[PDB]
Amino acid sequence: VRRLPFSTVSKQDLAAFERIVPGGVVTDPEALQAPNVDWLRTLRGCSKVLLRPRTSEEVSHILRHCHERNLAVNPQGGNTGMVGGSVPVFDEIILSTARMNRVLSFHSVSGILVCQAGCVLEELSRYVEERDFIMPLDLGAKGSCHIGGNVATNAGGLRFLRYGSLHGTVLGLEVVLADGTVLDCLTSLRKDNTGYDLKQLFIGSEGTLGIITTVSILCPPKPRAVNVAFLGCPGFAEVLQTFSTCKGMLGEILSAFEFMDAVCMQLVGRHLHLASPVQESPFYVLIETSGSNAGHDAEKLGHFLEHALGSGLVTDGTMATDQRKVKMLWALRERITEALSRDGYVYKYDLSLPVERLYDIVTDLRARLGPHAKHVVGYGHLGDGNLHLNVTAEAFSPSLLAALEPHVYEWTAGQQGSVSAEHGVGFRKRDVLGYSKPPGALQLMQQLKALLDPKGILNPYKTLPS
Amino acid sequence: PVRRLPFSTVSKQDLAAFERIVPGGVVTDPEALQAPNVDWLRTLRGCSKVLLRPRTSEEVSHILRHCHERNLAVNPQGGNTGMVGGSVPVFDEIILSTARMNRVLSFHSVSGILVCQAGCVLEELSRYVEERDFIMPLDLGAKGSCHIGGNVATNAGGLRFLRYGSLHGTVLGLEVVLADGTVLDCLTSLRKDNTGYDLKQLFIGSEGTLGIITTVSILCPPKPRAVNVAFLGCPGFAEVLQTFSTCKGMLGEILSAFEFMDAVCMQLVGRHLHLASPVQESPFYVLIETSGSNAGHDAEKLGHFLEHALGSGLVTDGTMATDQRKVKMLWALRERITEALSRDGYVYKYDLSLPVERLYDIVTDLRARLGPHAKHVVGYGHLGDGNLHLNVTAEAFSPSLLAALEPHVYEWTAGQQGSVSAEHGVGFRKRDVLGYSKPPGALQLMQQLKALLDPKGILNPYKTLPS
Ligand SMILES: Cc1cc2nc3c(=O)[nH]c(=O)nc-3n(C[C@H](O)[C@H](O)[C@H](O)COP(=O)(O)OP(=O)(O)OC[C@H]3O[C@@H](n4cnc5c(N)ncnc54)[C@H](O)[C@@H]3O)c2cc1C
Ligand SMILES: Cc1cc2nc3c(=O)[nH]c(=O)nc-3n(C[C@H](O)[C@H](O)[C@H](O)COP(=O)(O)OP(=O)(O)OC[C@H]3O[C@@H](n4cnc5c(N)ncnc54)[C@H](O)[C@@H]3O)c2cc1C
Ligand SMILES: [Zn+2]
Ligand SMILES: [Zn+2]
Repeated sequence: VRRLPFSTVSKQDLAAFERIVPGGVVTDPEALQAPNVDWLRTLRGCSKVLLRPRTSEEVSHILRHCHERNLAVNPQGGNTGMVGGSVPVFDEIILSTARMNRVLSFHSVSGILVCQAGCVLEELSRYVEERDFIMPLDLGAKGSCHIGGNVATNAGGLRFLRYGSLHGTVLGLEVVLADGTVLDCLTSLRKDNTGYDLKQLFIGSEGTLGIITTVSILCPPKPRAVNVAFLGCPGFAEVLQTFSTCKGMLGEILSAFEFMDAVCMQLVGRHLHLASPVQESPFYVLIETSGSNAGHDAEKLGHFLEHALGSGLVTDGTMATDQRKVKMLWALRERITEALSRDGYVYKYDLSLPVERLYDIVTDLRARLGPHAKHVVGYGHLGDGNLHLNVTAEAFSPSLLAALEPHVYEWTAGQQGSVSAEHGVGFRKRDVLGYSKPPGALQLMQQLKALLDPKGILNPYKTLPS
Repeated sequence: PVRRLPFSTVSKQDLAAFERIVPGGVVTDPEALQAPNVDWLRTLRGCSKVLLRPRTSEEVSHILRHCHERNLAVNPQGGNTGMVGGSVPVFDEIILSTARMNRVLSFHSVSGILVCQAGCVLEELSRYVEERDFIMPLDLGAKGSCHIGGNVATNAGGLRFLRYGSLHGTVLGLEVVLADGTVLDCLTSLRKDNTGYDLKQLFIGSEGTLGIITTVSILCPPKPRAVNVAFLGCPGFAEVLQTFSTCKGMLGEILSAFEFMDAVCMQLVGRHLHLASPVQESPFYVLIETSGSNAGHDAEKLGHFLEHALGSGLVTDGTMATDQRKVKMLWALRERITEALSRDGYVYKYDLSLPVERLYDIVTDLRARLGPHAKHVVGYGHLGDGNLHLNVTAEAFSPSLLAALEPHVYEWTAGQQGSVSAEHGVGFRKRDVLGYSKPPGALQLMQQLKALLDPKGILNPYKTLPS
């Protein structure tokens, strides 16, 4: 809210930065406009300097200068973050990883990838898929998000159900600390219990403890067969039983279980002009499988589908194994987030709740907000207990905000839930962590912040309470 | 040797304070304190004069508060199955045992989230969740004695790591009591939660130097409908590696374990524990487990895998079992190697991560470098994870053999950019060999964390960071 007492970038700093990163000092005001606006376009900084380093040493030397001079630094990846973490609040220097986009190694047997933090996820998937491997994560933002940003936010995504957390799949990190110190935790070993797992501190630290410059990550083998079932369910009770049966009948081949409601389908059709492949239903379920024997998987899917259609859990369904049609079906889920931001102003919540009542809050909000909201939708990673709750209006209303907050956060807390399951904290949620974290935890976080960045030059105004 | 730091000593008034804090949980008898003072390997012995056995988190909080005010050093202990001297005192540190913190708090029968006290015994937790058709995400030969809190503190790997991965992924939350007695509540029994720093991660693998784990929340995978085990003889290590490659290619996602052992391992388990080999004599053996939803499909995958393995000469003889009794018998041949080694003599133990292609090289080398001074040398362990268990046995400890083994084994590992402690951790034994696997700047940040969280250093002194 109020600017902390940081120094201001002088002409001497610009000349220093040009020496440190020649060719990588952008000061054109119109060029700085885009990197100052977050993905949602509701926060806008006034940074006048963007730095685009190529190597880790350049990053180390930049922070060295910023440390001695007490200049605030805003690390930025793909700028797809959802919580206002990726753009300055005032005039923080934007340090972009855009040019740190080289792959450093890939071991063709272990599947271990070492790459720079600014490699785009989409591009890394292509690289390892040419070598019969896949990334352990995927997101709708794959086209723009940087692997460094994924690690900094501890991104979940669409294959978390199968491959799990970056806390498990990240093997090593190189991090540049606030004072310029290069921390080498860039191991490429599957197992290494020689002291504290220091890298874990930086996974989910959202650039407040250091800038990730190099990532080592374990890539799963590429599946021989990927199948997608897109199913229509007549209610949420059946969605939950479809999930239960899916785990019983598909089991270890399951790689994704996503859901969306009717309004979500309508919004992707209206704003993005993507047609539904099944009959209209109140709820839709996208199931993905990944396995080593295509015939065994297809056999598992067949028996699962026949009984689920037979027991009335699903009303209408379409299956796909052709690469083109799988991506078609995935687009119906992946592009919901785009359709919402085209419907007007979006109030965005990312909650962890008990799966058995994951949708109850959507129905509650629909009764609580009547004609004062345009749409209320619920979708997301049901398999991981993670609901994406969004309310749209043609324009922002302080009334509607007062109706949504703190009510939504209080409901989640009554369920011992998380007020930010995946997207993190950043600027937007810094003052609502008390609904998921007790004061002693939040205090220790501040002590770690004070140890690693005593001057607070890395990402001020985030991601800890005011 | 190592010098005792200037901690206070336990007085009669401290003993009365502990009797107040945990009624009936103070053990002072020297004959009762012998056993908790000796490590599993029986090569380190402490001189602790008091064992505290709290039942509740509040009791642990109050104990540590007193020790912090009094400047009394504390040695946390679980099952005392640790392999690196971290589990017993060096001098007269108070032994704080989790033996009586053995309650399950809750288990959600759909999400599979378990919450239990740190001192619950792994095998007992497995029995509890398996009755409800879930399994623990980790298993190890120590299951009968090790505590879940110990496993988290050591970041235990084990026999199903290849399938379910690290505790850094499967632990959902922890309650931890800090050195000053502050109860840190990171007990987030949620699959996903990105509301600030993942504080629990600091305590996974910290071996009781940053706090005492009192409650664990852990994600339990579903119990597989079908479990198969194959036990195979290979004519050389190259065929072992090709058997692994082929195994991943043909079994894929149903693979739940891949373990190897050498001929000498098989001989010792047979010689000391009387377990007969079910396959023809071979220089290497491989145990494969599969876990899946469809018995028929898993059987077809396994049938074709063996067909191809026997066809191309990768495996010379093999047997398969699905009967629960027979499955356990095959698993016993691998699980009980560690017991058989310590009955054979004095054991020099090394736990190394290396490039899988050269995992066994060190065993051949050491067999040549040493001579009749080694009674036996073996190599076995978690090949799928790149993890070798190197052991050398002898009739008695000798300085000459230790000098031949060290630093040579640690230099070999650094030469391969490997880990000198893959899973067992650091503790007392390896505190001064971290330079082979971790750079100075990383080692410094760990010391700063220790100073922040335990500025008096009362929690597990003489471990697990460098001097
Ligand atoms: C269409 C869409 C779909 C999405 N789907 C998902 C999803 O399924 N799951 C999910 O979890 N999230 C999802 N997200 C949001 C997700 O958090 C981001 O897309 C991504 O994880 C962040 O990458 P980025 O390069 O955009 O990082 P940025 O937005 O540039 O940065 C995000 C934060 O991390 C910090 N940071 C970035 N890079 C670094 C670095 N190298 N070192 C240190 N700190 C750094 C920034 O300072 C900021 O605080 C989605 C976003 C969009 C737009
Ligand atoms: C037969 C056998 C097989 C084994 N197999 C494996 C294997 O497959 N994989 C593997 O990784 N290891 C294995 N181990 C060793 C492994 O380190 C231990 O078995 C186990 O992980 C430690 O559990 P514990 O409760 O016995 O811990 P302890 O031995 O009691 O303690 C170990 C360390 O953790 C600390 N500690 C213990 N409890 C707590 C607590 N509640 N809070 C904080 N710190 C605590 C202690 O202070 C000590 O430094 C094996 C050991 C044996 C004897
Ligand atoms: Zn998401
Ligand atoms: Zn082991």
